[PDB]
Amino acid sequence: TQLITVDEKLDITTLTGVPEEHIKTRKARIFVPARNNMQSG
Amino acid sequence: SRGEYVVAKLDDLINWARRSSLWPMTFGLACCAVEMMHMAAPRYDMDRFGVVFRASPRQSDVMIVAGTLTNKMAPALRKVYDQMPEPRYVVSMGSCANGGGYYHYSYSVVRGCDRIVPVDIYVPGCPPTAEALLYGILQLQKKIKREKRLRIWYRR
Amino acid sequence: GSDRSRFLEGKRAVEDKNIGPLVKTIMTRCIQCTRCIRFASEIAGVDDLGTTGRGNDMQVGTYIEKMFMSELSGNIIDICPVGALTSKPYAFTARPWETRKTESIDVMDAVGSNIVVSTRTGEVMRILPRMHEDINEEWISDKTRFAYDGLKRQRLTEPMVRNEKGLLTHTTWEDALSRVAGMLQSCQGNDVAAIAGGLVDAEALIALKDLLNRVDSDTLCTEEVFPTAGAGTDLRSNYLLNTTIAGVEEADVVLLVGTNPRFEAPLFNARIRKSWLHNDLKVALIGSPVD
Amino acid sequence: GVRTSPTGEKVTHTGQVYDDEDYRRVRFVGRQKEVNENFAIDLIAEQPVSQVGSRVISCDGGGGALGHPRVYINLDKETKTGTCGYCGLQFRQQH
Amino acid sequence: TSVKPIFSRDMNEAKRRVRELYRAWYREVPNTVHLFQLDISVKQGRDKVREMFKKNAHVTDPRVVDLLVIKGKMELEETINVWKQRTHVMRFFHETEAPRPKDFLSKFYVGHDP
Amino acid sequence: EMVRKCDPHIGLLHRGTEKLIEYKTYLQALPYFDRLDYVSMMCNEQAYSLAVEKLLNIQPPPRAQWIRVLFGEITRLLNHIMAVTTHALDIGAMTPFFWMFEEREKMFEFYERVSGARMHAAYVRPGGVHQDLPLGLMDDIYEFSKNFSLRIDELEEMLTNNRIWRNRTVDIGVVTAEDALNYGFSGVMLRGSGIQWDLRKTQPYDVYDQVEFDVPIGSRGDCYDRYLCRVEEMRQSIRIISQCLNKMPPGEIKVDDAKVSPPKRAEMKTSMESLIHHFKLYTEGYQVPPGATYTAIEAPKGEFGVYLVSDGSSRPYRCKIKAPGFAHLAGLDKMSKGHMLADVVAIIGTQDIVFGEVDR
Amino acid sequence: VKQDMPPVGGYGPIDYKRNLPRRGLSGYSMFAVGIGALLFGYW
Amino acid sequence: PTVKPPTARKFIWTNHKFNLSGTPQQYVPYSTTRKKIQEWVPPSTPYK
Amino acid sequence: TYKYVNLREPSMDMKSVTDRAAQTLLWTELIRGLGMTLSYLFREPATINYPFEKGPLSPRFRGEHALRRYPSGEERCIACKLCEAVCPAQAITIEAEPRADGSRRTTRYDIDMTKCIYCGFCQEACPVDAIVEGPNFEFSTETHEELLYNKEKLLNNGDKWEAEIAANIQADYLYR
Amino acid sequence: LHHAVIPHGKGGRSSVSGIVATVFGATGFLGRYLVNHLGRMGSQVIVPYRCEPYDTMHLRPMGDLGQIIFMDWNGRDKDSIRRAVEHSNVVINLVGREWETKNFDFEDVFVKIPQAIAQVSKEAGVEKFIHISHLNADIKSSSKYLRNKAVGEKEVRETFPEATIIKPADIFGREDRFLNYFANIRWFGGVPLISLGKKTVKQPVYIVDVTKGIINAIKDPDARGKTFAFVGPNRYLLFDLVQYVFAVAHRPFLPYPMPHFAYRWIGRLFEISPFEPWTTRDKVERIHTTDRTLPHLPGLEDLGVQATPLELKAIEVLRRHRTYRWLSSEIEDVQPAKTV
Amino acid sequence: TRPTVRPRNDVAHKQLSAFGEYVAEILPKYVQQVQVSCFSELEICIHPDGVIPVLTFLRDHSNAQFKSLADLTAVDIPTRQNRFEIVYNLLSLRFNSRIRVKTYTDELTPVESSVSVYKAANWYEREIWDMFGVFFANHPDLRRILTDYGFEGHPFRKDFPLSGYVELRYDDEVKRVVAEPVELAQEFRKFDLNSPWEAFPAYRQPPE
Ligand SMILES: CCCCCCCCCCCCCCCCCC(=O)OC[C@H](COP(=O)(O)OCCN)OC(=O)CCCCCCCCCCCCCCCCC
Ligand SMILES: NC(=O)C1=CN([C@@H]2O[C@H](COP(=O)(O)OP(=O)(O)OC[C@H]3O[C@@H](n4cnc5c(N)ncnc54)[C@H](OP(=O)(O)O)[C@@H]3O)[C@@H](O)[C@H]2O)C=CC1
Ligand code: SF4
Ligand code: SF4
Ligand code: SF4
Ligand code: SF4
Ligand code: SF4
Ligand SMILES: [K+]
Ligand SMILES: [Zn+2]
Repeated sequence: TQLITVDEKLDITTLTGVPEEHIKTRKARIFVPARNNMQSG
Repeated sequence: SRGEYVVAKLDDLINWARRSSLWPMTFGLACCAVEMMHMAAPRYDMDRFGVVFRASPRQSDVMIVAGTLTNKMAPALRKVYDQMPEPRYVVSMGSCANGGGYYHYSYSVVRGCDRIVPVDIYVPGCPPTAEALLYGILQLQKKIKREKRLRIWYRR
Repeated sequence: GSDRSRFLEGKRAVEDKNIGPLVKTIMTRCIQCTRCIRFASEIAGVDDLGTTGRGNDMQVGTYIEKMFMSELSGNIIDICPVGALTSKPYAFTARPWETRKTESIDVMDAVGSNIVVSTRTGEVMRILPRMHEDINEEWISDKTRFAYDGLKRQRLTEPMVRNEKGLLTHTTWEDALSRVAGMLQSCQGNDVAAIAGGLVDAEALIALKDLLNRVDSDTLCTEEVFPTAGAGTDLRSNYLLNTTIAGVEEADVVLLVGTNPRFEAPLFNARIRKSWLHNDLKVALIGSPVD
Repeated sequence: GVRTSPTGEKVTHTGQVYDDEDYRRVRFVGRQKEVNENFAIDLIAEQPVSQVGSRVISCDGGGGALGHPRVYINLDKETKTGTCGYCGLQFRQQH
Repeated sequence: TSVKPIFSRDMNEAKRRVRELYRAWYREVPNTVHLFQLDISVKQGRDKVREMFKKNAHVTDPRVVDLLVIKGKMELEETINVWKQRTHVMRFFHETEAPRPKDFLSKFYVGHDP
Repeated sequence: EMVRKCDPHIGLLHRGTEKLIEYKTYLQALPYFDRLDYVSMMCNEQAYSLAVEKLLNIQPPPRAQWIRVLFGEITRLLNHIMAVTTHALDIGAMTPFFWMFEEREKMFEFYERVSGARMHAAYVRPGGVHQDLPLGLMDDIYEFSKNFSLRIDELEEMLTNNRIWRNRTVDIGVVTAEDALNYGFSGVMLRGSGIQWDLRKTQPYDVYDQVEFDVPIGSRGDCYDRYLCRVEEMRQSIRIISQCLNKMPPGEIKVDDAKVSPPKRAEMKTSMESLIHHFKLYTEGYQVPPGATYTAIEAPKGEFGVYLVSDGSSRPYRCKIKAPGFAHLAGLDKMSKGHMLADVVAIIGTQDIVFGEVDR
Repeated sequence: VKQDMPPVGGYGPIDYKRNLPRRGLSGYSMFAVGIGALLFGYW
Repeated sequence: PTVKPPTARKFIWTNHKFNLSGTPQQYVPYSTTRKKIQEWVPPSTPYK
Repeated sequence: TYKYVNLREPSMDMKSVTDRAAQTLLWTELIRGLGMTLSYLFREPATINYPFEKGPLSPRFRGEHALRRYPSGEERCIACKLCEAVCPAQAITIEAEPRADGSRRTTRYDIDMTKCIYCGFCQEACPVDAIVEGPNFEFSTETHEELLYNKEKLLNNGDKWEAEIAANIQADYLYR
Repeated sequence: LHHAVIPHGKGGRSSVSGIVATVFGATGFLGRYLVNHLGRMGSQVIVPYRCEPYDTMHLRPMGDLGQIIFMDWNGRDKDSIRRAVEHSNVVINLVGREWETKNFDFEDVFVKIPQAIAQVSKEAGVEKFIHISHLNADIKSSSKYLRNKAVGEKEVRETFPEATIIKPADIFGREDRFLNYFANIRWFGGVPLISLGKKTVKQPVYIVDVTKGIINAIKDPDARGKTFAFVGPNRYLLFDLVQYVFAVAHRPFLPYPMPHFAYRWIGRLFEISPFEPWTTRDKVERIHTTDRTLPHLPGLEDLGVQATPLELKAIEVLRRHRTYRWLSSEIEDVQPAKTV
Repeated sequence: TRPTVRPRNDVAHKQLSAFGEYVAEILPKYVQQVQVSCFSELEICIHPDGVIPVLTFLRDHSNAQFKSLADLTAVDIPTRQNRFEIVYNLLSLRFNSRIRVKTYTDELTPVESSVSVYKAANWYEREIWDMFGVFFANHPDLRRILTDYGFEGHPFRKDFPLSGYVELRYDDEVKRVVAEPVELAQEFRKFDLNSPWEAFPAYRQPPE
């Protein structure tokens, strides 16, 4: 069958080597960056 | 006093003996190893100054850290320096061994070899030329010349 | 454009001006695009920038030694596509590639302008607007733009207590919080109260509210005296701008009672003027005859 | 044109000198604060104002390709001389 | 939700592999204290290995614990073959680090960290 | 002493080059390549220059290409002096070391004249080269090449006919041809094993299809045939330097596309577009079209390659560095089977391993 | 223009080949010298 | 410079100094900028 | 277009076999190597006498950094931050404000000489030739922080080495 | 508080601690680990050194750039002390000599120099001074060390009324003269004692505990003017202490009683050289002096320090003295010594 | 376009387009896309189940003969759900050519090791274990090769920062070189250099 069923939450916080202090105390911010009003592009 | 002059001449003799025959160890890491071999090459020629290679750390005096100090060779460098008999000296050649260099912000570079070993003469450059490295070695000789070991021992 | 020049002549040198302590004016660099005039006429509505001259000597100036001081007079620093109009406090102090652009909120007025505080090595350099359609379209007031250097003078840094003489001196946080909480534990009822300022967020206000609810003290007050008669603050529709800031573009008649919205909330006045211009609004001001 | 603080320490041309109670004078104990003594703002005041007879003058700092890029200065202001943006020199229409 | 496994079909074989890796480290710790001539005890080393295993105790993903088994085997091979030194083993015992604040009041006292 | 397992652990000089390249612009990320192979500086500059110019869809001027080939062959002389003299130093013959480093000192004077620094020149830039040749340099390069062939002659007098040298290199590390193609060997490691392959002959770059030279091919695949291949590449490099000094064309040294190469400082202070282009090339840098190239050239160790992925912005998105010494030090594990401790040193000598590019 | 260029008649040709001068005697001459030294020493 | 003398300026040193390391004339690095945040100084009058 | 190194089939006549056996027994190539070493015994060595002699250089040499001046006393640095923008090591820190006569000048110009890779992008990015990388390479120090130059040490190096950097740029600026 | 001495950072190497320390006697044993522990907080440490600069070289890798400032000083020189302590806000005094020399007796090292440093630290405006006295220091002891150190204790207390005086009991470590003295009498002839050394009682305190006590004494404003007594958690006789020393090092052990007839005369028999002395009569009178118990003084428990006992670090100390035949041994091989 | 613009090699483009159609119509099971760059290089974008069956074709087929593995490369792209883009570069000495084979994976899906086809990759994908964390099953000695031994993490992932999470310094207390949390003396100053004007119109992405 060579395919297993994984319905658990896709989490790799124990595989990126990141310490815990920089996971549960950091606030990631997803944003479209605003246009610099000096410029028109 | 009289014995002050005696220990003064004894300091002059042993400081001359230590600065006159400094034996560097065969330690290169990166691009600066090529220029240190140019400082051994027949143009600039360390060997006229009594400066001759001993590969063993047990029988050397100055450790020219010529290259970049990564994380994987920090305890190797520390154990090499610890296996040098006192008095031992360290010349930090090149910018990576001085203060991190071109790879200062990297994830696997020890930012300067003064975090690991005590450093006497900083020779700056990328690479410093073999003339500049020879200037660092002669400035190390000027540093050893004004040591006052037995004078401070007689005055302690 | 092309990557080199064919010009071999002597260029022109256009004389500098003096239009205020905010907009440093170097008119040699101008390209005569006339965004000065269209901004100062249509949006700022001040009518003090024009073109004097004919041909290559057409100088975008004022023709008099007039000091262009509007409530939005710094925004010509934004929309000038060249360096002819620079920000005089920001002049010579920074350079834009190294600036960390951190998105933030204006607090100087009640409009709450979406801004970007652009910093450099952990120090505030300037404040730019964010293009936001409902509030501050891409403009800010001059207070918003140029009040960053009052943020670095006369700052409180360390906890200060009264000594045996009655003079404020520096101390640690343990001593300061001990001497505050020792008085706090001996209060109850209306014996302890709180005044809120003008620049304090909701987190600190609700923190101090729960702190004075541990003491059972409900006397917590603000500087601005809003009338508590009637519904007061119970229903939210008696202390808000209930329509929108964008709803000014849907109205036809705007009544203003006792207010000077040019200075109390300047971009609300800019939205009123855009509705006055493009929608043929009617405005009546019950109050003092201000410009 | 270097002056001296009341602490006993020289003053740069920027205007930096340490406080009396700032501990970072201890890096100068037993050593010296290497400051420059050729202040540029006091050496540019010794330049006389170049009396020229044109309306637009072209300044490049001298030397041709060894100075700053060549800019043009308007001189119609008679109350204020036309200061070069790079080199600090200044010109005057003599009429 | 149907992705290719690494070595374990489900959680049971993955627990078996974690269990055999813990067996290997339990056998390993006295040799690591002996030949590296450390200053730690076998009780302290085995409790630190228990702490390193219980640090990842929240994972129910079989592929993640398979990769943790594989990286533990890499740590084990770098420990049996003397490729780690004294310092690379003592990096687990964070001894030179000052004791860090835990409660709210000391983190309030020392800095701006949440 | 019969070695059963060679495991070369590397990464003792891994300084994270190709992550730091991803944050710095193309002009800023040029001098990393001088520091990868620290005896083949301008060859790595030439590889990264060909990669960026292949992405930018431009080409150098002719004089810049002839300068690149001339200093590429001077750099080939540098790398083969380093290879021969350190392979003799690792055995014990420490004398032609001191003989040939005078010539290598003179070539570093040539670098110091043409760029200013002796080793890491920052000279061969995308768009050609940075600075034109100083007056009186080609006279000194001719006076050097008139004397260097005698140095190659007396080096080959010393080590090639000597029986103590031949006892250390005749049956040491025989590399079969199909396993050389299988192990990713390139350059001399192929050409000592009889495989005819030279990236200047087969997939030619800038003007190597106009200069005429020969390709040394070994016969047994030992250390000794690769020694003879390196000596003969010094011979052929003298031949190419003669052909380049006889055929140097006049003209400029940068591409005249001034949005890629900076303008002259004489016109940077006079024109407006030249000052704007100088400003935006030395602050932002030039944009590169999006795409992924793998430009690989014949460094004297073998195939030196840059796999450069450009997202469109003025910084590289990925810059993978293929070194010859990486695959050669991989092949060390087969090459040292059946030999002793004093032959592993000779195998690490005959594969010219500079660990700066092995580790990146 | 004034630029780093090769001279008028180009450069001279540059040798790039091997030159080993083939010194020394023959094998018969060297063994004759050695065996004559043996015979004089023996006498 | 006995044949082609260098061009004179008013700011070039009249006394060339050698490398001054180890001496009391050795260079010390420091901040060449002034204080950024103006701290609040309290009025030293009594508060009644 | 290719040649076979080490594909010489040796001759098998009794003359050349006797010659190779004489080479084996009587050691001809050993005497050849000793003769070449003896020929280098009697030459003049290439050892220059540092520090009384100096290694040959060029006017393009990249050594110690310095901020130059105009021939009026004014410092050239107009605080435009191209040198810290193109700096591949980010060794330069620049903080600027208008001084007492309103001119755009620096207040902090630090070149960390141990991050600095001496590649000379700052001497070619500077539009006014303010920062230059002069001739000095004998500036080795006994302590690390003496290799962290501020604006004051760079202006003192400019005042020190201006009599040489002016002549080097005078000889070199036509190539640039 | 001044804006440059405000503590910043996460307390690491490049942080700012808010501590400007002047560590006298920093080139010895306690000053080594004190500069090591201050430099990882980012404290600007002024190191006054009298000796050769080379002997100070091992202090250079202990901090960031400019966080250790070396300067010359003399003990009889008020100018050097006032030149060194004028910018500080804590002055730690670690100046001591286990032996008197021709130029310095115990009166110079323990009475003159600490009174000079405390007097200058008062009259130059230093907020915190810290002095280090010995636990057995008393006015009427039979040793010159403890008498001069108790007199210096009383002087430093009375001339600087907030001087944090610290009493470490007996410090053992790597570069000490406590376990390195007990282990380096092995091939002299058999570890001499008086009445087999079962008459005097010690409690050795570990050097990282003493250094963390000095750090917490700098940090704590409550620790001003106290007189701390740093002791280890376990008290030992001298006899089973030397049992444990020669049982960790795996050495032969045949002690013998050498009475007061001739064991004070082996000083003038065994420091006939003018060099660094192996033993002396003061070392004899201090090793055979019991550690007095002072429960009223605050100790390592009253500064938030867990006192680490002998057995967890004695192998770390005394691995240096094993020949080869039990270098591959363990800590789980030697049974721990009997406490009292 | 004569002095500066690169000469276009239409011969290489036509021959690589023909060989790309060849490799496409032989292997429709794994070959997803076939593209030829504007500077005449070929890219065969495949599925990760065809690591071995594609390369063994190109190593052996009489009109491919790509006997040499020049360089194996992984490229991390965070915005894709299969974030790692493993790149095989093949050199054929007889057909004088190069091909590029591009496969993909996320952190958890293993890619099959190609040491059975080319032994040269014995370190390369091993490096891709060390630098990225892509697991390569059926590899003999799969372990870290460039990082330090006590290195936790994977460096060339783009969520890993430039400076690490640990620094090494010697410490005289425990007489040992120890790892502590990093505190940079100067911050790495990030420069926002991306100019907001469209530099290349032919590479425009069409909108949503
Ligand atoms: C009661 C009275 C006696 C008291 C005790 C005396 C003990 C022995 C004293 C020996 C001499 C001590 C003084 C040493 C030199 C001091 C002056 C000095 O600095 O001279 C430097 C000078 C070379 O200068 P330098 O800077 O090195 O040169 C660079 C190139 N321009 O140096 C020179 O020109 C050469 C220096 C030579 C030193 C003397 C020769 C060696 C010592 C011989 C005696 C001891 C040997 C014992 C047995 C050893 C094996 C034979
Ligand atoms: N037995 C113990 O270990 C205990 C010791 N103490 C006290 O703690 C302090 C530190 O002890 P410790 O580290 O072991 O001693 P050390 O012998 O190891 O170091 C003492 C330091 O003081 C300096 N010094 C001493 N006298 C002079 C002088 N006259 N002039 C200049 N420098 C001088 C020495 O420097 P230099 O090399 O230049 O002479 C040396 O660096 C001492 O005061 C000691 O009495 C307290 C409790 C227990
Ligand atoms: S300081 Fe620079 S040139 Fe020198 S060894 Fe380091 S990387 Fe190479
Ligand atoms: S906005 Fe700027 S460019 Fe346009 S008219 Fe005004 S000064 Fe000139
Ligand atoms: S930056 Fe723009 S406005 Fe300023 S001088 Fe250059 S082109 Fe003109
Ligand atoms: S030489 Fe290069 S690394 Fe050094 S300051 Fe100049 S640009 Fe930066
Ligand atoms: S040194 Fe030159 S490039 Fe750098 S800020 Fe000053 S003037 Fe500009
Ligand atoms: K503007
Ligand atoms: Zn000018």
